[PDB]
Amino acid sequence: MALLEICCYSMECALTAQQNGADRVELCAAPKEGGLTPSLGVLKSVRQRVTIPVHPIIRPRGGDFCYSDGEFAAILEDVRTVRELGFPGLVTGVLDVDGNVDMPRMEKIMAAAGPLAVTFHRAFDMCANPLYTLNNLAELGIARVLTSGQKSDALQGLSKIMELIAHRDAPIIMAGAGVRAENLHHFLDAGVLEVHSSAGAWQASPMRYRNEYSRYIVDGAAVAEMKGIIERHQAKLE
Amino acid sequence: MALLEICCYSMECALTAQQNGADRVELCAAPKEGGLTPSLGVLKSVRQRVTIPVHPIIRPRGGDFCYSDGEFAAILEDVRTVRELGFPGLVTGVLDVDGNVDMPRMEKIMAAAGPLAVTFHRAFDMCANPLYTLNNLAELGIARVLTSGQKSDALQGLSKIMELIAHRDAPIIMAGAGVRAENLHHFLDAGVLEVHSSAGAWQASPMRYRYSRYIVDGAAVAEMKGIIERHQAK
Ligand SMILES: [Ca+2]
Repeated sequence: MALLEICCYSMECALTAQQNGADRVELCAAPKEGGLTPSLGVLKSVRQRVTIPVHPIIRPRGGDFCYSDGEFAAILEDVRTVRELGFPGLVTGVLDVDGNVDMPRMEKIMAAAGPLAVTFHRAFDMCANPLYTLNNLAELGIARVLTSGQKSDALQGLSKIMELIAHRDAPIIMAGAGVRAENLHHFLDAGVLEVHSSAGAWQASPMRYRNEYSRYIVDGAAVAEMKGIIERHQAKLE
Repeated sequence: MALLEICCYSMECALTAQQNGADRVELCAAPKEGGLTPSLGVLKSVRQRVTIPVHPIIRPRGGDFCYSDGEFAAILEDVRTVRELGFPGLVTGVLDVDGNVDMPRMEKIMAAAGPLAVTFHRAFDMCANPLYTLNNLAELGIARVLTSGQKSDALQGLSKIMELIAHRDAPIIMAGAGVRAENLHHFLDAGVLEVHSSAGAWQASPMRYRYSRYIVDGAAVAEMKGIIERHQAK
């Protein structure tokens, strides 16, 4: 049975994902930035309203993952905060200017994260030396890695993704980027244990007066369909 | 005595702004989203390192200001958080579908805000009736409003801003959108009490293996404070 993780940009979307079969949620803010740390209000809101596992992303800004000491100070505090709020895991990633995992920094994040299941995000796809990196993530105690096989979308990086899976058992490899109902079977047939999807859609602004404004939300039906595909596939596997 | 407020997307940028003359900082995250609520980590960081007044923006997402019940619940908790952390003010705004200030929900925010000085942001430039909105803001107890005179840039809307300033003594009118060292004197001559500027630029990523970051320009901040100082010192 493959694990279905849905990226949500609001508490309502995470709830919709939960009610539609999602096994886990990656909680983010700012879709146009690729996902940034949610405000404390959103975090607390989700802890009070969402029951399935929620992993908040810890990312102060978009762009690269070579944070300054100031941004890093905030990141450590956010990690401690997410742990204290009771989340079972979190998502983050830090690299040096050459694309190598910043080990000293990641170790400090792991220490602050405590028992939390940490996901090293797509910073992995911007890094050099995939295997060497996986070995080091395993050394840090990273639970899983969100990756597209270092390609524009996970389907293109499918052969690489399979390589990662066959290289080490840990961290768990989670396919992400462009993963949708139409191509889910590719990942399942390849033996991917966890898949990440935005199950995104655009809802028009209800704004009647003006002078973009569409909201990026989770399509509940899309989530259910993907979970359906996952259940049948695991079933077809006898 | 014109007040210079700088929009900063990081603690370090806020510090740079402070070291260069900024009288106040609007703290935001997500420059590409037009500015969203900063995380607790960033907020705590600024409280321990920045001394001039800082007003964090409270905005869960980009786009319109007609938030869902779920988003609004988060907004109230963030107002409560910013207040509890001791910031002297905050920036936010909620509108109904017809371009009117959402009074029932804005009232709940004011209640949660307590003594904090609340700035109604550019949601104001999306309102159908500016003078009536100013009235509504004063009714709410709003301290100041960030506006471009309802134009694409504040200079273009300057004549409108001058009209707003004389209308009433409701919230303070703070000119924003396109304000920079180059055109600052226009707003000062117009009689604007407070001005807002991001005074920044997108910085290239230092990555040597394969990419931008929005940072404040401390020189620009310093130049603007100079213009302000010289203005009422001429
Ligand atoms: Ca390698």
